[PDB]
Amino acid sequence: SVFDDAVKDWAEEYPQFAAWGWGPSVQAEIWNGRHAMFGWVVMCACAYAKGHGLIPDADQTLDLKEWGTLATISGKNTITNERAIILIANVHALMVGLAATISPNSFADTLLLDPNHPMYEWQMERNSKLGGVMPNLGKMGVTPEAELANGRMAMMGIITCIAYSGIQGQSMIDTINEWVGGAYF
Amino acid sequence: ADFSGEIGAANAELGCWDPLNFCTDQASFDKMRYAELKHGRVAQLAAWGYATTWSGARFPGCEDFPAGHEAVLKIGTENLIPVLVVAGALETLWKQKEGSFPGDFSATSFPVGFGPFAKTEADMIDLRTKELNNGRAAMMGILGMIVHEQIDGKPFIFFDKFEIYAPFGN
Amino acid sequence: ANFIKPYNDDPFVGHLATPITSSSLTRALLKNLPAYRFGLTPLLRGLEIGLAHGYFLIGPFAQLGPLRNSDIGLLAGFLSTIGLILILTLGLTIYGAAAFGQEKSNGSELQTKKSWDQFKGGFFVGACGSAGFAFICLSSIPTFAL
Amino acid sequence: YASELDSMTGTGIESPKVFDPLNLSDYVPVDWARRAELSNGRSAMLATVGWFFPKVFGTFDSTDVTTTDPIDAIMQADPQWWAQWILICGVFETWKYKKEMEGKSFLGGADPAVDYLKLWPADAAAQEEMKTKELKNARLAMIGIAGFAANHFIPGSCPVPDFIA
Amino acid sequence: AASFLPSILVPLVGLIFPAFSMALFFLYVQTDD
Amino acid sequence: AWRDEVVVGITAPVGFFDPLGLSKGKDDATMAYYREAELKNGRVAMAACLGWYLNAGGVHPAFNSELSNDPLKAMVELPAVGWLQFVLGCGAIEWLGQQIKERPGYVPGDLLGASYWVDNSDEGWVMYQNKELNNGRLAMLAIVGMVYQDVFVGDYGDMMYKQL
Amino acid sequence: VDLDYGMKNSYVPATGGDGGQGQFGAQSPNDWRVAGTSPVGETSYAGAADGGEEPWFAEAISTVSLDLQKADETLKAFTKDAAAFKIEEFAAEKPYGFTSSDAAMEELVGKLGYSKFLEMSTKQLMKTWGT
Amino acid sequence: PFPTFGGSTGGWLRAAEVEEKYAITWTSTKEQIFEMPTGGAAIMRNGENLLYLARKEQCLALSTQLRTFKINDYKIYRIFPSGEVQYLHPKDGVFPEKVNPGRTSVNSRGFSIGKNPNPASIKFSGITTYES
Amino acid sequence: ATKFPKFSQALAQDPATRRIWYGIATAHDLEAHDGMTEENLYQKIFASHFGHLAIIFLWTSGNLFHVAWQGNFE
Ligand code: CLA
Ligand code: CLA
Ligand code: CLA
Ligand SMILES: CC1=C(C#C/C(C)=C/C=C/C(C)=C/C=C/C=C(C)/C=C/C=C(C)/C=C/[C@@]23O[C@]2(C)C[C@@H](O)CC3(C)C)C(C)(C)C[C@H](O)C1
Ligand SMILES: CC1=C(C#C/C(C)=C/C=C/C(C)=C/C=C/C=C(C)/C=C/C=C(C)/C=C/C2=C(C)C[C@@H](O)CC2(C)C)C(C)(C)C[C@H](O)C1
Ligand SMILES: CC1=C(/C=C/C(C)=C/C=C/C(C)=C/C=C/C=C(C)/C=C/C=C(C)/C=C/C2=C(C)CCCC2(C)C)C(C)(C)CCC1
Repeated sequence: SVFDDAVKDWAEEYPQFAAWGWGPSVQAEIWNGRHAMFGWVVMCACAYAKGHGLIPDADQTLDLKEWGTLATISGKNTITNERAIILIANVHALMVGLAATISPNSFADTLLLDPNHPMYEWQMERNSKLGGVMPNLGKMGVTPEAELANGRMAMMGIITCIAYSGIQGQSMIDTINEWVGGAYF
Repeated sequence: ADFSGEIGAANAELGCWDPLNFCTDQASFDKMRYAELKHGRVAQLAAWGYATTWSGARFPGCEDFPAGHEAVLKIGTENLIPVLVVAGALETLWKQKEGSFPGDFSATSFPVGFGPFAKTEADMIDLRTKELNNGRAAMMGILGMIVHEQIDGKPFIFFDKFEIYAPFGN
Repeated sequence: ANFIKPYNDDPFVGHLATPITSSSLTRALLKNLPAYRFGLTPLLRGLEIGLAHGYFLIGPFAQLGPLRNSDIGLLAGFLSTIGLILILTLGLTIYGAAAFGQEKSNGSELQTKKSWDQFKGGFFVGACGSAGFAFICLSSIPTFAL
Repeated sequence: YASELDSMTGTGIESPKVFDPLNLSDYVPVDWARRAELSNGRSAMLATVGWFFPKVFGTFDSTDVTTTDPIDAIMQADPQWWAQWILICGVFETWKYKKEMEGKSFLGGADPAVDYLKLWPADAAAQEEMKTKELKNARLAMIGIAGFAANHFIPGSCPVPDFIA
Repeated sequence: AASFLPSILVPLVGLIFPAFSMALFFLYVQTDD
Repeated sequence: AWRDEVVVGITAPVGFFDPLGLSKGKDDATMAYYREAELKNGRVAMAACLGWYLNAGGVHPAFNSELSNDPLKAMVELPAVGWLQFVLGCGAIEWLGQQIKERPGYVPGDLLGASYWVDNSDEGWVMYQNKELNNGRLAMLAIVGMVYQDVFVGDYGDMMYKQL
Repeated sequence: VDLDYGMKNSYVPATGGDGGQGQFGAQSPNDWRVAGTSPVGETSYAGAADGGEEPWFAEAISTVSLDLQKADETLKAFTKDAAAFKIEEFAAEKPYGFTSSDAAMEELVGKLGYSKFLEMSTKQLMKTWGT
Repeated sequence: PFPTFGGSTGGWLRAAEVEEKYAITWTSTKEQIFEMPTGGAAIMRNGENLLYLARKEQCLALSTQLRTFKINDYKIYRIFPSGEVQYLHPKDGVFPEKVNPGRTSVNSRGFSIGKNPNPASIKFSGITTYES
Repeated sequence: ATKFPKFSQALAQDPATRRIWYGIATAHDLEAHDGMTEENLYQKIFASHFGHLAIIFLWTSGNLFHVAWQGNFE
């Protein structure tokens, strides 16, 4: 409940991973949050396209001959163009992420805390002063603080969307449209 | 003796590439250098001219003349004499600057020299080397072209004529 | 004339100076290879090596893969190459961890943790980019005909 | 903002003091920033001209590209061109590396890395003034190319002359 | 849809999982505590 | 002085051969260039000779033996892609050779670096080297003769020993 | 010479199933797990040999050797105790006009070298030192 | 003082330079050909001779051959990477096969092999019957 | 030990690949591990048995699940 104790216990139980910043850490909170914030954009875009019929030739399945069995969902049934396109968009993004993970710059925030990276100290310091229950105002604008606050907000939204969708028995895309006011559809 | 220092040496090792030992003393070298430069400058202009004409461009009043050496044979000699007169005059005008590299005409009546183009000594040497080298290339080039013209009619070997892209000139 | 002599004039070392092992050709080639060349930084060493290996790998996949005869065959080949590069990169990362450890000091010695990490990064960028270059090149092949 | 900025070229009449409202200097290293500023700027300076040159002054005698719209020509152009283009850029990048290692500079240093016109002043005063002009023109160009693109996709976003389109 | 699960999990179980597991074992056996 | 040290190349039929004295005033560097050129021109000639002979004989088992037996016609028939690879490949080796040349102790013409193991003190070494040079000299003249025959006389086969 | 240099190794004998460090130590003090080859102008195995222009074959450049002079010292040091026991016994057997152990050693080893001294019975020694 | 040998691919490797190395020395009265454990034939020099090997067994194997040539003055050393040297054989100057007063017994059990303890008796002890 | 076979110093201090091979195949001989008391042995064995039981039940669960989700029982 004190939070700190639980984190400590995790580190003790899984020390090797904790060393790099894995697990319940500020680093993870920041990175996972950044991804969630970015995703919201992707999900909203998908909703807009679906509603405005932008995706080309959706509701059609890729050819099992042009493409392969890798495109099969069951037997000879294949993936629809829409899902394929959405995936390719995400793959564009993932590729950028992989490059950043494997080939970091000298002034970049590395995914994991590496003692041999020049930014190790700054990262360690930033994380050391970025923990709290309430968003720290007075540090508005482009600050590490603002980033974390917004990230937590985004992650919470994801959870809420899934839950609401289930309770109302609707797709997540529908809930998004609803919360926007039905603009997308 | 050792003309390795002179501009235009083949390379650091070979130094001056004089297979037939034409050059013996500085006096001779100066003679040969002057000649090389003159032939070079003349050739550089020649290649430019041959290409322009062969490709098709003609001055006002010269739209029916032929191109290549054929021109010299067919075009009227009367319209060729101007060339000699405009060249002989230049021959007289150019004035060699004493105590300077062969081919320096800074002493000519009309303003001639490195002017604003060169500042440091090194810059001067570079420009000089480039002039010589480009001339050496053209000298070979103009020959190559004329020879092939006679051999097959294709002065450029791989294509009939050049096509220019002159936006502003349009 | 003997063209085979003890290496480094040590009659008891387990190596010999043969024409293959120690010829001007071999010495020259190996000295200027990115791996042993002088002056290259760890990143640049990796980059050159990656650029070289990525370009030739797209071929095997593109011309002999499962979807070779498909119109999207070249695209598939590219993806396959990227996958292989990822596997090789994982290997490089793991090797470094085991061989060098966790904290380093010397610096600028391909054989240290920091240098190795930089080397690995270069390889990834070069390899993936090189594969992409091959994709662009293989998209339209010149016949070099006049 | 970073203190070093106070001792660097860039501040001028329209920007008397360092312009870094969001203090990005805190994150991006000062050196890298300038190197990138010039690189993106120089490339942009060339682009601006390329955006309209083919249209205003004509195109080469070939049929590979039929459109004149800057964006459309990207796909119409033969892939072979693009490959060779990447190659030439790589060569340029290598030149900058090698020459820098020889002590020469492509960032307003004492010994020019590329001065084929031999117009680099010797006096530091003029050198400084010359560098400022380049940076300005560069910054202006980056803005311009962005503007052109904006009006191209979202019409009316920027006030662009008709011919430039 | 659950029907898509076979095509989303099998790639992970047979490729990603085994790889990471092997990597971890190597790092574990090559370390000198 | 090159003239006072050179040992390879001077053989029995004629001894030192410079009727036109084209090496009287040349320095060691120029003479080194000449020897390297001599060897390279000769070695390439030897190879060309073998190639011509095989093609003329009809043993050209490539491209389904589609290309002509006439060596000069075949070159025209070869796609440019083939020629480009040839020039570029040879160019690469030329670069490596330049590296070897720069290295201290370079003996003009030695790309294998045989200097590491043998010197010209060994008579066997000098003799074998002489054989390469002599055969190369002959090959140079031969390739020039054969081309004349194919381009002017009109034949690309042996017109000397063919009559058993 | 550090006679314990070898014994001073990282090896730790196990409880059961191990002979132990024996007489000269069970493992080298140094760890064999060093790195591989390095680019020209760089070193890898700590006090490694520079490969010069052939870094690829640097491991073939020897840096570990035996000095003949130094060899003599190691022989003497490692066999010091044996020599002591030998001379002690010689002294016990009522040496003729004995002086000092060390003195006797020098005299006895002046002749019969040192190796021969180590391989001689007290009886032979006494016969030799009769004078 | 190296014997005359032309080289082999069976010589020492990195371990000799980073972990440990060995060396044998002997004196001869004539130049003769011997076979080296690494593989091949070499000619010893008339006098002192030194040779390096990677294993003690390889060195002792050569010693056996030397004894055939009637050479019994061989000495074996172990050279560590830092340069430290250990004299190994003949350790006390006297070959091991000859009893030399002054050598103490080691690893000796004062009973027949059949008097060792039963395995079950020493269970959960960490020791073995033969060490018990 | 400080290497892979934590339960065996002998194998841990081995400079070869045997260390890895043997450590894997001597893992469940808890009685021979370094520093094993009878009490600990029994306790560890008891816990290991719980794990085996769990595996058996997970296996059975899978058969039911797959038959129900992808089968033709009805
Ligand atoms: C060992 C023999 C062998 C060979 C040659 C092949 C060949 C092939 N298999 Mg196959 N396969 C084999 C055994 C083999 N298979 C076995 C035993 C199995 C059972 C597990 C399979 C199962 C299998 C499946 C399931 C599939 C294939 C597929 C393929 C094709 C894709 C090739 C590919 O992606 O490779 C990629 C290769 C590389 C990235 C590297 C190639 C090696 C390089 C060229 C070596 C270069 C060395 C160099 C010259 C050294 C000198 C360098 C110096 C000069 C500088 C190809 C025709 C696929 C296909 O479409 O079938 C046609 C496919 O889906 N294979
Ligand atoms: C459950 C495990 C599993 C799965 C899902 C696959 C899946 C596949 N295999 Mg395969 N394979 C496996 C196990 C598996 N394999 C094993 C155990 C062996 C050894 C016997 C092989 C040997 C084998 C061969 C020899 C070949 C395949 C090929 C293929 C592909 C053919 C379908 C296709 O469209 O190709 C067309 C390919 C594409 C459309 C590209 C898809 C995108 C790639 C896969 C992205 C990979 C990135 C990945 C995340 C990197 C891994 C990172 C690492 C940390 C794990 C397909 C992706 C063929 C192929 O083309 O390989 C790619 C082929 O030649 N396999
Ligand atoms: C690539 C051509 C080439 C080159 C560069 C050389 C160079 C050399 N030769 Mg040589 N040689 C050649 C071809 C060549 N040779 C051929 C084909 C033969 C066979 C006849 C010989 C036979 C020969 C003998 C027997 C001897 C030499 C020797 C020498 C060296 C000293 C003589 C000298 O300085 O010559 C200078 C030569 C040149 C600078 C180049 C040659 C001049 C060119 C080829 C002009 C072309 C003339 C020719 C008629 C062209 C028509 C050929 C064909 C159409 C008929 C020198 C390194 C001597 C030697 O080794 O002493 C150490 C020596 O004793 N040569
Ligand atoms: C029980 C317990 C406690 C507890 C607890 C609690 C409450 C734990 C709960 C933790 C919780 C609930 C954590 C949520 C995470 C959500 C995440 C990470 C979302 C990631 C989302 C990401 C990375 C977004 C990805 C995508 O953008 C990508 C990738 C592609 C786009 O197409 C689409 C989207 C946008 C989806 C105490 C009381 C605290 C201490 C006690 O001791 C132990
Ligand atoms: C776009 C594209 C393609 C392409 C493509 C493109 C542009 C390919 C480019 C190919 C290119 C530049 C190949 C370049 C080759 C250059 C060579 C050998 C140079 C050798 C230099 C030497 C020996 C120097 C010797 C020396 C001399 C004597 C003087 C000394 O003092 C010092 C010294 C200087 C050292 C393909 C071909 C891949 C097909 C695809 O489908 C589409
Ligand atoms: C046999 C032999 C040989 C060899 C050969 C070979 C082996 C080859 C190879 C080759 C190769 C193997 C090559 C490669 C190439 C590569 C390339 C050419 C690449 C490129 C790339 C680029 C250019 C770029 C890219 C990029 C990047 C970097 C990233 C970003 C993106 C981009 C795309 C920009 C020789 C002839 C010598 C001689 C004889 C022997």
